[PDB]
Amino acid sequence: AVDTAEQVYISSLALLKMLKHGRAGVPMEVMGLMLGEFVDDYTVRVIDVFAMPQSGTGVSVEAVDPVFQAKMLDMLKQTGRPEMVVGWYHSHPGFGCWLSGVDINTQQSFEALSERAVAVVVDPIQSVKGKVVIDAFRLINANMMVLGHEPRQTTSNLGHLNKPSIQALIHGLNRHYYSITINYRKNELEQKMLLNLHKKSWMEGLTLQDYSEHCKHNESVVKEMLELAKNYNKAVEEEDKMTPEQLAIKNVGKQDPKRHLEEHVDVLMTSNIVQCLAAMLDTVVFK
Amino acid sequence: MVLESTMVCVDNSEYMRNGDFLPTRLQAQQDAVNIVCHSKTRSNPENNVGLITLANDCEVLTTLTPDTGRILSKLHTVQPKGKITFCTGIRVAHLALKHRQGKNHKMRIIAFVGSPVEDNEKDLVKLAKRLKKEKVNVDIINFGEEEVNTEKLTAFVNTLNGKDGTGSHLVTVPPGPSLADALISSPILAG
Amino acid sequence: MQNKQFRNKVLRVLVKIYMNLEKPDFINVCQCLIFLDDPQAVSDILEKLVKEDNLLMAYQICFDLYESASQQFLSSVIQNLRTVGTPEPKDQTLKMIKILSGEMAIELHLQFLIRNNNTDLMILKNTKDAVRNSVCHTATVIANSFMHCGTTSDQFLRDNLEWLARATNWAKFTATASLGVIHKGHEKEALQLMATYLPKDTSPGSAYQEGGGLYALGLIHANHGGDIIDYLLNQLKNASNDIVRHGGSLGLGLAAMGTARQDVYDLLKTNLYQDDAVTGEAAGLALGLVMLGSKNAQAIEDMVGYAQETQHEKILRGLAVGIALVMYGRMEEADALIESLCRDKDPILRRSGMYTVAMAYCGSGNNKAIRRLLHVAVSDVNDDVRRAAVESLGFILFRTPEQCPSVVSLLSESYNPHVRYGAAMALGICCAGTGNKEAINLLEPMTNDPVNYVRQGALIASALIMIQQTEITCPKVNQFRQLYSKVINDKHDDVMAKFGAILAQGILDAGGHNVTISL
Amino acid sequence: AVQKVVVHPLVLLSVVDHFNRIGKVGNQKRVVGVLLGSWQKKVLDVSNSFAVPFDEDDKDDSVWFLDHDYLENMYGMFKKVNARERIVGWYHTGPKLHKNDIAINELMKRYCPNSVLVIIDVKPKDLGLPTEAYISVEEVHDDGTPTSKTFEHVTSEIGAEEAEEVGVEHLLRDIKDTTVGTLSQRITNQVHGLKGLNSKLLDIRSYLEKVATGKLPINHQIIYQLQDVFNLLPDVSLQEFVKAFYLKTNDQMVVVYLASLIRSVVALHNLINNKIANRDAEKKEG
Ligand SMILES: [Zn+2]
Repeated sequence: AVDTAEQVYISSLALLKMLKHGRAGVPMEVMGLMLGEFVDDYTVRVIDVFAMPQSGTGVSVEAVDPVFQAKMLDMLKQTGRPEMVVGWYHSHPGFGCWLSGVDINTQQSFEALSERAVAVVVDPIQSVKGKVVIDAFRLINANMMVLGHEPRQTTSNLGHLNKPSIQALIHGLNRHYYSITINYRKNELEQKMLLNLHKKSWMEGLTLQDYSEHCKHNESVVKEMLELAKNYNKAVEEEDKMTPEQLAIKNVGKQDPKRHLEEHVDVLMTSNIVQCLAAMLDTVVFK
Repeated sequence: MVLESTMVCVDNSEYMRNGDFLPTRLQAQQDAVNIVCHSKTRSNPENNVGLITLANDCEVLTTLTPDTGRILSKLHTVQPKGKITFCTGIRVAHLALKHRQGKNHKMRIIAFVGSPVEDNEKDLVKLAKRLKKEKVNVDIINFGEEEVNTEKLTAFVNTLNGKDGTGSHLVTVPPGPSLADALISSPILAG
Repeated sequence: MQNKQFRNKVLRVLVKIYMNLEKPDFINVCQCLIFLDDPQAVSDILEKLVKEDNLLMAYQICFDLYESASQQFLSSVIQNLRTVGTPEPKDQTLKMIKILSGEMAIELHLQFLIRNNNTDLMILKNTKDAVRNSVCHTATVIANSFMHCGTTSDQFLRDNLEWLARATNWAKFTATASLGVIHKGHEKEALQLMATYLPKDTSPGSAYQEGGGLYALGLIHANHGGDIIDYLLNQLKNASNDIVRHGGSLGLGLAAMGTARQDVYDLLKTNLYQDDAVTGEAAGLALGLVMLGSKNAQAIEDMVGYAQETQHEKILRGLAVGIALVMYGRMEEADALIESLCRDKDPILRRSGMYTVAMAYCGSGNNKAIRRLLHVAVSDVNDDVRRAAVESLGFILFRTPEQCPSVVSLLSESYNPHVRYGAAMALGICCAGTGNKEAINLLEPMTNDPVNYVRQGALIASALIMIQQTEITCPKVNQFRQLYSKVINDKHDDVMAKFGAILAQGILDAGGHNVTISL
Repeated sequence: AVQKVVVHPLVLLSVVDHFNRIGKVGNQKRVVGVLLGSWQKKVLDVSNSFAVPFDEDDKDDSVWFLDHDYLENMYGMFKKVNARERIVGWYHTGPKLHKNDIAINELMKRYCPNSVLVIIDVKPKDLGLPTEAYISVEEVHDDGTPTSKTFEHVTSEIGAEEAEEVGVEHLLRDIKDTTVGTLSQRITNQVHGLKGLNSKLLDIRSYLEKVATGKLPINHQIIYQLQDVFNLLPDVSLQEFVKAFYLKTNDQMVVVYLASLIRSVVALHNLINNKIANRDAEKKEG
């Protein structure tokens, strides 16, 4: 009878494998297996994550082929992957990320070997592309109903765990069903390689190709955006001619939610491209 | 039982179809590979057997695996091109011994030489010094010949064969119309 | 805002004028010896005490110089005065013995603090009414340890045993350590009191009693001259599971603070060589405590070399505070160290640079570090250095309490709640012990927000200012009522909001209004 | 045949995994990975990939170790779980193009279709685009050299379809989007000179070195087109482009009128509220 403060380490490997697995996450029930290494009691690290072939039965203990699982794990052991399995993941599209009776039964059957049994459910179908915040699931002991539910120390991270604060699943099904916090980790190779790779993904090949395209399109295509921009500017000034009457009568309170200022500032920002690229044309013409 | 890896190298030159010797002995030595792989299978089915040639462009025909069902099919389409290649023929397997699954399996590589050697004595003492350095069991099997049987290969084996106690043996087959299976099965390496 | 380049010379040249007068003054020699800390400035005043043959005047300077202003300079001046004298002979012996004793202060403090206690049943009854078995169990025992500190009042915990050992978890460790906070300064009743609990088989089923006995023993023998460290090595040598290492490492390092002994360095290194994060964190705290002023050459490079070669975070925070507390008086030395280690890829070590430079620039002697402190507090995207950055700002700007709210008032209501929480700690530490209302009038917007972080830090910051203050001077009814309504309103609040609420209420009732804090 | 290709960062982060699971052995050679993609459509799209045990020799370069059973098993299981992606080629992490790559790529030329080759750097110090698509096609040479494998550079782009942009943006939380305006433009206008300076300056040194100290003909025929394109701009006197400078400068005048006039419109609320608010707050403060 002892419990500690565990935290699931999530790198970019399992994240991207859950993003591609989420793209291939058909409404049919899918299967997955997570790997890693156990260094101590209250920490867990995942490194290897792969997918499993779909079946008509779906998420079940019968669909897990022991000769296929042990075969692929042996093929990973003969290679440079000396990590044991740490859990299994899946997707719950539509009906919510909660776990049914079959999922908790195969979880109870699959947790006999690993005491942790990390469970992660990705659902990018109804999740907006703004946030990709994911949550990890855990299994509580049925004999702990008499004592405290979760005697876990370090209650500070619960504020970070309160971000998924849906009012139906967390305390709608919190009985015998809790969760755990999730953190990330990034070394210098992922920071410089992935940062420079993303900056290059938003940059050009030689970085000097598409500059003259806009520098010379300022005289052909942008002129239409400047004339239309002046058409919207006049379309606002026609009301700005009527503004000094009300502003000259009431001067108390604001009724129009439009600011009429930041939009013109943005128009000036779009207009400053000519000024910023004029020096570019000066450098291309000069040398 | 015995935990060791088996690597065989067969010659694909046109010197293996002469009418003076056996009638296309390629099938005879193929049956030799069959009886040594089935013999090692009867002794210990956990042994892996690889297949590769000694041509100019060496190609891994079959990865080290105990399942000979597909190896029997891979024994065909020998692609009889090239004459002989020794340096990358040794380096293509003796350096690839680290890719085996079971690390407890000993290192054992055999080779069927059907063409005269083109390398000088310097390559023989350098490659022999490397093989003796890494301590890999090397069995030399020479099928067919044009010049004298053993002139420099004697010193090649004596300088290559280390650990005289129960070490490696040399297989020298004389000319004759009889089959080579019973002649190469005489030493302790077969069985 | 001196740079110490000329202040020490002006002081060491101005301390030659009062000795030539008709009588020497103490305010100048004290106010100078608290800053210069030079051995050549004390050798004369320690030997003139025998020539003057005046016993009453030496007791004050011995009391305050042996009291504070130096730890290693006291560790050297105790043998400097020990060498002088016999290896009025009959009076100088008892003088030199009784001046460096230091236990008389513990006797008088234990005396008036043992006869000035005042307890009320409403507070403890309210804690028993609002106690939970999950989170605030440690808050109740730490508040009871705060209110019963120094008075050794264990009769409150002698009522029943089913309220402390009801759950086998860290709550018993915090209860035993809290008991170590209750009683302090005992050479016999401490070890005897810990041994009398179960002197039957010498095998407790819960090792938290032994770990809390070693950690509590380290809390009792902190900065004492009668340390039992010699027995703590023979007791720490035994192999045990995460209680002799953690509790024994914390207690041993706290008891050996300032000794700079190489023995605790060696056994501490071989205790952290197991790659464990808990004994490496406690070993980091103990190493930081014992290395106060040592500044070993290979220790910093060995710890920073040990930092990036491991994946755990408790080892990085333990070695972070370990290399943070070791930096003291290195104003002219830690420039390239903090400037070089500031651009590290690890956010934990990035916080370790700010916590390390915090205590190094005490006294508001450097206005350049704040450029990168606030520059990394606002510019960096990770909230770790953002909420852990302003603690250095308060540690360097703790001198003026009025100038702090003018620059942290913007951080009171920041963008993210992390800077609001760390800024709440900044207002808690910068105005502690003072009576400035520039933060009190700003505490009202801090205590009302849907985020529990700014509410907890607001209750702690208000609890650090409401202490040692009378009601007739300032109308504290607002924060007293809104802070007292948290324990009755805990049913509709978060689980941690009541934890920080009663934990904040335990600060005012600490010691029964007798003991306070001072920076 | 193929004009452009699409390479997702998932394979390069799989190379980051290749550099992660080394284990500090001290080899860090050119680990060859089996590149996967969709060869059906004209454009190439890499989704994911895997690895294969590849080891070479120290002295002899012609040594190469591949595996057919592991490739057919990973391709069989991966095709069973996802049949929309098949084998296309391979890729090596070595920064230098060795001669053995014709024998390494020749296997996937015989068994597999035309394989694409990608050269990257082991250290993320190269500022340029790390991915270069090199098609394995035989081209006829004019000088009369025998027909051999030629690696023609195919342009490449780094883009994500649906989710990898969200994952990368969430993991970074430091990079910025397009954000047209002042900073995103002026940063490019400041650092672009170094973006071309390090590449061109880094190339002209080995170029001028191999001009005089070079042997083993490197197809000098393309150098005539090199210096020819370099001489396609023979320092024009800018005489005819003066009117174009009058047009661009006239657009500059338009931007001046828009800035002065629009900012003059913005000054209304500020230069009015500053008075009516201060005088009323002052006259009504006490
Ligand atoms: Zn379903």
